[PDB]
Amino acid sequence: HAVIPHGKGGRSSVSGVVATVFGATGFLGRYVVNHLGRMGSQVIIPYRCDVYDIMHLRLMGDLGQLTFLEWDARDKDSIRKAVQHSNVVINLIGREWETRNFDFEDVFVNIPRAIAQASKEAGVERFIHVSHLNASMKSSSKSLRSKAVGEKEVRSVFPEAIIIRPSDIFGREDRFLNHFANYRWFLAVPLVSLGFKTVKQPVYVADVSKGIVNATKDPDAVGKTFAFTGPNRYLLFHLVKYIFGMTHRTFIPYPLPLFVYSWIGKLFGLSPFEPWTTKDKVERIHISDVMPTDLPGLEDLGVQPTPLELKSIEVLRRHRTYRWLSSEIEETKPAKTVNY
Amino acid sequence: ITHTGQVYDEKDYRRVRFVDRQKEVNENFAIDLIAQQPVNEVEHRIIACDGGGGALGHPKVYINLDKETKTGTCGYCGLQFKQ
Amino acid sequence: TYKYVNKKEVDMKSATDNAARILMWTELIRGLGMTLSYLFREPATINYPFEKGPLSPRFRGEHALRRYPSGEERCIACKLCEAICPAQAITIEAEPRADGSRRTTRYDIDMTKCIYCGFCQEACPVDAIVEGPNFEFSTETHEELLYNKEKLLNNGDKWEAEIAANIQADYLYR
Amino acid sequence: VRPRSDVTHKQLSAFGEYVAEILPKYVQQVQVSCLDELEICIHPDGVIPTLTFLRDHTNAQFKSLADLTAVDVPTRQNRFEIVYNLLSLRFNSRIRVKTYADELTPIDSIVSVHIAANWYEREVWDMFGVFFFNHPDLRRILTDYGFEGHPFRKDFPLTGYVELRYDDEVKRVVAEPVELAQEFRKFDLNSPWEAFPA
Amino acid sequence: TNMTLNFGPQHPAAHGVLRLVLELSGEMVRKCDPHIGLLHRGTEKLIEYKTYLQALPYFDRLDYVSMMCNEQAYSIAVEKLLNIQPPPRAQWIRVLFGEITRILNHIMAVTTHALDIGAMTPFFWMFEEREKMFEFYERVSGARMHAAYIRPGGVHQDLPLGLLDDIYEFSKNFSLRIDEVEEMLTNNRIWRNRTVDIGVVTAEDALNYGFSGVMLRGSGIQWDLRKTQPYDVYDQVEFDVPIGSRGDCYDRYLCRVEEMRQSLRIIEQCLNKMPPGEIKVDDAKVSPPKRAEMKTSMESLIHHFKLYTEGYQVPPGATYTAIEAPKGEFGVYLVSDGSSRPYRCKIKAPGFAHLAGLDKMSKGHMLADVVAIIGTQDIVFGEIDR
Amino acid sequence: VKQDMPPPGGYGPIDYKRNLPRRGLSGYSMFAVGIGALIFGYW
Amino acid sequence: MFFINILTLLVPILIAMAFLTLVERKILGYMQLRKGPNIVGPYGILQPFADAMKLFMKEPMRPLTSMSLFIIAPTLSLTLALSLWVPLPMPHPLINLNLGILFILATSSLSVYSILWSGWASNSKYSLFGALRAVAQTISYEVTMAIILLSVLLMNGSYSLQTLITTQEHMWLLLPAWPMAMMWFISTLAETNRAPFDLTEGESEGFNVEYAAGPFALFFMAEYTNIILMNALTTIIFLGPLYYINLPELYSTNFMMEALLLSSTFLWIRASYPRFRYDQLMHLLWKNFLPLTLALCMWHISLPIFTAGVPPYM
Amino acid sequence: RSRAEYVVTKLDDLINWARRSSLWPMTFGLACCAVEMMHMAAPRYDMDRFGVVFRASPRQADVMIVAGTLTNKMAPALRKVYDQMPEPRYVVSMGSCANGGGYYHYSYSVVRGCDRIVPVDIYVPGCPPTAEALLYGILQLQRKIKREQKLKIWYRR
Ligand SMILES: CCCCCCCCCCCCCCCCCC(=O)OC[C@H](COP(=O)(O)OCCN)OC(=O)CCCCCCCCCCCCCCCCC
Ligand SMILES: NC(=O)C1=CN([C@@H]2O[C@H](COP(=O)(O)OP(=O)(O)OC[C@H]3O[C@@H](n4cnc5c(N)ncnc54)[C@H](OP(=O)(O)O)[C@@H]3O)[C@@H](O)[C@H]2O)C=CC1
Ligand SMILES: COC1=C(OC)C(=O)C(CC=C(C)C)=C(C)C1=O
Ligand code: SF4
Ligand code: SF4
Ligand SMILES: [Zn+2]
Repeated sequence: HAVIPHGKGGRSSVSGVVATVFGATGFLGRYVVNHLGRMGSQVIIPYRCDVYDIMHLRLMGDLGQLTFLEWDARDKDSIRKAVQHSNVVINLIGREWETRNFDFEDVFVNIPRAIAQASKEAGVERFIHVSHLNASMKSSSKSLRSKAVGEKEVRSVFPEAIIIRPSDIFGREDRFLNHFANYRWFLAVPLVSLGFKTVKQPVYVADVSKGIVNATKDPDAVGKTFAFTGPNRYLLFHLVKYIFGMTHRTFIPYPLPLFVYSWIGKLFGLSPFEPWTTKDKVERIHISDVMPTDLPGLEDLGVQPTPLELKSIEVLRRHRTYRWLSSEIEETKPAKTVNY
Repeated sequence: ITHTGQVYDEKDYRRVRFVDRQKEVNENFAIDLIAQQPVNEVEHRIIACDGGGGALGHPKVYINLDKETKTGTCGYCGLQFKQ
Repeated sequence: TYKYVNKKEVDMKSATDNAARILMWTELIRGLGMTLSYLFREPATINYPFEKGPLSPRFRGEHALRRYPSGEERCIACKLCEAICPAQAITIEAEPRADGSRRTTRYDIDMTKCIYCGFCQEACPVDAIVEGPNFEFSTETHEELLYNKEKLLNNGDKWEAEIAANIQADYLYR
Repeated sequence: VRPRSDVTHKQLSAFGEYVAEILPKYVQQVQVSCLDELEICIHPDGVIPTLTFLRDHTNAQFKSLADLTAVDVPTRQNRFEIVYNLLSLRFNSRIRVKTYADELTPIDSIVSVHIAANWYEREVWDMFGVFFFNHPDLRRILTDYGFEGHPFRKDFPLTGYVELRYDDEVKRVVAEPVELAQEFRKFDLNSPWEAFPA
Repeated sequence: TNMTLNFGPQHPAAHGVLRLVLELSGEMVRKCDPHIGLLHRGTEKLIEYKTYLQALPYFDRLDYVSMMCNEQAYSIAVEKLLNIQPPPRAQWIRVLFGEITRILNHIMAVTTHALDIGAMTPFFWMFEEREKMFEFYERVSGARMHAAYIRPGGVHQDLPLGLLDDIYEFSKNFSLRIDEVEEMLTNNRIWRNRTVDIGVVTAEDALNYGFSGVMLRGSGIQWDLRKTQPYDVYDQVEFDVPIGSRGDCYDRYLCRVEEMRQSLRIIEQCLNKMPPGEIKVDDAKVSPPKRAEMKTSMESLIHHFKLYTEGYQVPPGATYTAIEAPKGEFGVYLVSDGSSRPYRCKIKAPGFAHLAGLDKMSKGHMLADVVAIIGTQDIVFGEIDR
Repeated sequence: VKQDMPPPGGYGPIDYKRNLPRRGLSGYSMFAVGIGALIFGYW
Repeated sequence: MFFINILTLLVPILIAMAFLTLVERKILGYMQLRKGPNIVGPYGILQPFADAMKLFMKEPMRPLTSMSLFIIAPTLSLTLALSLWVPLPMPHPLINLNLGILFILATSSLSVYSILWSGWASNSKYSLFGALRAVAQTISYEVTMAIILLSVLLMNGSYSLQTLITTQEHMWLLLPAWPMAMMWFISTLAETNRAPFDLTEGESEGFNVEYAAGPFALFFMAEYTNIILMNALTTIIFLGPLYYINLPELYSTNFMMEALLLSSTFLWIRASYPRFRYDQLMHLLWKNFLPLTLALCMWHISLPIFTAGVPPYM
Repeated sequence: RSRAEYVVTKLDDLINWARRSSLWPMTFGLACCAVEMMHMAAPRYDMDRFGVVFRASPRQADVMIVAGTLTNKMAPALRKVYDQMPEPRYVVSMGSCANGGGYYHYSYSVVRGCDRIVPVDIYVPGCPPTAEALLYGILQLQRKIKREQKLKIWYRR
């Protein structure tokens, strides 16, 4: 079972990767389908969002490259038919909020384990599972701790299943960068420990995507637990200010106990419509980035990471005011890099 | 499957397009329809075949039903004629 | 022969006439009368789903492949329908069917490429490809618009009764 | 058979000599086609002079320029064949003055003689690449702002080399080398049998 | 740059693709540099790769308001190169549908002009009449617009049995419909203002910038290629060119309403005097054989097969043939090698010249004036962009 | 076999001329009725 | 009670405001040989409610612009227009104001800002150019609009709109002062930016350019309510509906009839006329109308005195 | 009934009815298929009757009908205007010249389809797609909207 790769390399060409991608509608997802579609791969995008929302993905895929299937996580049958004819399964299923009838363990662990079990039954050549970076079963945030439980299980449902483990991602439409920039509405921008001792290493979304895609088309990655990290680390302080810097909005980093702040996250979490901050988020944000000790990701998988400052201008431009939108990054001052 | 037999194997990718959808195939497969057509008996050595209806048929050809060994078949209608 | 579209005394009667035209907007009132008049005319619109705008037999509409009454598809793959298509829409590849006859393995009209010229209707010697009456075949996805032999043959079977009536009405003219 | 009126064939022929004598310089091969049409052919340097004489001569007033075009015969050393078609409202007649220009040997501009040519000359530069000196403002009229290559040249691929699609990653329209999903089927149509010229 | 703004391509004003960059000192236009090619599609290069009969459908699309009149120009051109001329009935047909098409264009130009000005009821009044005309096209060609009916050797198929009668009922009444528009716009106390003395073009300047259309006729120059150089049987009819004086948006308008009137005079005649006969040349060499003949006679099949698959095989030569399309002089310069597919086919578009004049017409004019002048040139971006 | 042609004797005649009617109250008469209205109103 | 009397006088007008768009999209239709909207609901009655819901649901995109001079502008437009119905004297008014017409003139004048604020807020060229011209003709027309009223008042005796019901107990103020009615009607057409005088936000898309969904709707609602209010002011000041003290509703019944017909008239004007040029529009007011109005203003200070008809104050 | 799922469906329907009854289109009017749309707006086939307004600017437009060839120069604009419309927006491609490439598919200046520049919801076929056909296409967009169930997915998400 395979498809000889013919063509010159662009759209309307063939690469031979038929791939179910269950959580494509996501920020990372959007990018994964982009490269897969650019390369000419056959992409099956399972969806449970309404057809109007899935429209953005149609255009990057060539005619007949993208197939959309109706799928429900609780219904095992839907996952069954999606992977029927795929040979690569990529799992990007996660939500930082715990919704009323999908709890954190269910989205991070139960849904992937069933999905991986299905492709072992189907006979998919490889499964790529994505879990957050620095994730341990006894870690601070449940999301991370659970995700850690998950990477284990899926190994037993699907052995030698690649497990890329990305850091918080930097990209347009990302949270890491937009969240902080959107603190503008808040007059003061709380920062636990005044934004210190939580050094963070962002990674451009595309780098992550390209990396993921390259995995699909490379035999070197099996059972590998890569870690796409980034080109430079940062104390949360510079990051926050830098953001506000490009956004050209004042910065008032205010110390507030994480204790009390976990409570603020609880407050937004209470909100019915997509809480903006999450108790589980808060912890994550002040959860220090772990030093790379796992399998090298970017570069190792073939893409050289892209510095944050380089593309930050595009992500934070909309956050900016009426004036200062023509302000460009090089007249602006890039913040210092703290490896710690 | 279809008139030609276009079919996708299990390992065959490019069969997903039908997942949760339907394929276009034909009942009344023509391959067998003229075979179902009776052999037009004739008296003359040669016969015409307007296709039926003149202008609304095929360019008229004259078939040589000269050998009972073979029922002439107008290359256009696939109609066998029995001398 | 030519004509001057706009090629051109002052009397109280005249002036008073002209001044009244400017002062009490006499010509403007004339224009209002015309629109009030139609307000009273019967509207020309048709209930679109219930009543349909009339199309006579030559309307080109949607492509279909016909079959002989016996049931053998008319096309014999001469492939000049492909030759004369202006847009390169029709793609035909053929091979001798086991019967020994000549038939098209694949006949694909790309309707998005097709500009509905109706020359294919013209060119076919057996008149296998015809411009069918239906114009309502709008589709949610681009792929549905690309049509293979099975869709066109199915289109032909569905509309054969009207296609036959339409060709019956217009063949003397052609 | 078309309703030829020899009355014309002669009168236009006679004018063709008239012009040939009036401008012995710059004018060669003046011929009246079998279609009752005259086609003075001029050396490229005679662009300004021959037109002006036709625009402003009592016995030949050719006030409006119907068209300026450039056939491209790749075989011909001078690739382009700039053709100017002109109309006489007063004499109810039309004439064709055609010159030859190579790719990098520019022709003079006649925007002075007829301002109609301001646009057509820009059209000829954009499509064929001939350049017109003394043109007020030469600039692409029909092709895209960043288009590279002159399209109507016989040596330019129909489909071209670039096509556009929207890319999400970059959230902006982006050229890519053309990749076509059904190449233009190049039917060979010439028949190996000629027609004995009448 | 006088707050230079670019007139919108999507703008309801314009025909959809006019990016008119205009530097405007407040509400006064200092300079208009129209941009073109928003609808360039390659029509001239594509034709070189197609046979004569498969390039006929391109001409309908060049300026599709005037669907057929454009075909007649290619027809005539291909007929000249072959030295073949269409049969008598076909000629009258082409003049019949040639004129019907002129009305269709003028109903488009006058009513669309008003919609940009702000009068919206004339468009709905006359689009119903248009609709009725389209139906003629459909019942003659098969397509509402983009017919492909006028082919290089005559018409494709004789008129249906009954069309002439209906092209009468309509013609018998259409006048009143033009009359109505009039009672709404010709003398409106306000139409005149926005149109009168806007975009005046001198006579000498109109010839110089190659206007060649109503635009010339509106300035008082008397030139109708249909009377000066008769094509088809427009010679056998009798009509009056509507010349204008004090050429300005209002005067030319009046001219377009008058040719709508004169075309009804030409249509009447064509119905009164159309001859019994054939509608396509009898030379199977140029015109495709009748389907009864190709299905019973060998020479006819061979001629049908070769004509559809290969082509006319026009003798080598070149011609510039111009008709009087509703917009103005539409001409095809068709250079042709002995091959069945053309070598060049520059389409002269009445419109490439007219737009150019926008600059010399709209000087020291307000934003609203520019909208009025694009209307008085009947710019269809298909012909300009080709 | 029949060919759609003009009816025998030709069709009837069509109008090719504007029939717009110059109908209006004369100006003096128009002003007088109006001025009379104001005079009555003022009184 | 008074609260109930605020629902009535508001809702009823809002519901009627919705039915005007419908009677606009049908009267324009039949004039143009088309049925107009009849498929949604019965005879299109549910049509106004339908797009209201579509408009509010669609995203109110805030341009990459002010965020207040953007949201203040539609609120001001709806607030002033609905507010000006407060003092209108149908039968007897809700809040009778001794200087009532000055209230109506002042409240109208304030709406010109909303146009100015929306145009500055959008921060795109089409909006600013449109707003500057729009503000210009609105206040230009205000100058003749005000003088035309001052002529009226001097023959009414007071600024209170309630007095005209007693002034017009024998004859409409159209008979006298018809020359100004016309000039009040044309000015009412300009101030509601309706057709003959609707250059802003024309086919050239001014202060709705950047306005979509909810903001679009509020001005929108405002314009149409105004369309009615100004017509209603014509139906009190110049066409005086018959008033019988014993039965107050025949006043409102005829007020209903005259207001609907004059509201129908500007609908009919729109379809019938092309739009005037920007300067053509100001040429009318400053050259054609202002000299007529100022002179007829003096005639209305003289008619009272020498005809010994000075109106009774109160 | 009160079980929320039912309540939700009904609400959604109302929302769908409002958007589906009043669709305000905008016509880029590229090429000619624009003439066949002006016919829809015209009296035989009144678009307004259905709730479709004759004209609308991009800010207030629910559906964009791309009529005509989307040439490479106009391709950046189309997008801009698509990107300048509200959150509930839709695109009805009209014409073989915009469904795919049409007679001008192999040209160097024509984008082979608008669905390469704007996501397309209903493709209306025909070189001059008949006005009735557009009307059929606009009506199928109305059935597409009717089926959309945005709040029920919210509730079940
Ligand atoms: C003792 C006696 C003392 C008193 C003496 C009185 C003498 C008689 C009265 C004299 C004045 C009568 C006319 C007053 C109003 C008209 C004023 C006027 O001149 O109109 C301006 C304009 C002129 O037109 P135009 O050609 O642009 O200008 C030419 C000159 N430059 O005209 C226009 O442009 C009009 C544009 C109108 C657009 C909308 C038209 C709507 C028409 C239908 C509604 C008509 C009014 C209905 C009123 C209903 C009741 C309120
Ligand atoms: N961006 C981040 O913060 C980072 C994320 N990651 C990991 O990468 C993955 C993708 O990230 P990102 O794209 O930001 O995540 P998103 O929040 O964009 O969601 C990803 C996808 O998961 C789907 N999904 C969520 N819940 C369910 C459910 N109950 N049933 C079915 N599908 C569901 C969503 O579909 P729909 O919304 O249509 O239901 C969405 O398309 C995540 O799983 C995360 O663990 C790693 C590092 C950083
Ligand atoms: C033909 O050119 C065009 C216009 O101007 C003439 C339009 O206004 C419009 C806009 C018309 C409608 C149906 C809103 C279109 C579609 C167009 O392409
Ligand atoms: S022409 Fe008619 S028969 Fe010959 S191939 Fe095309 S369709 Fe089949
Ligand atoms: S599709 Fe046919 S009609 Fe629509 S634009 Fe392309 S050519 Fe003109
Ligand atoms: Zn046969």
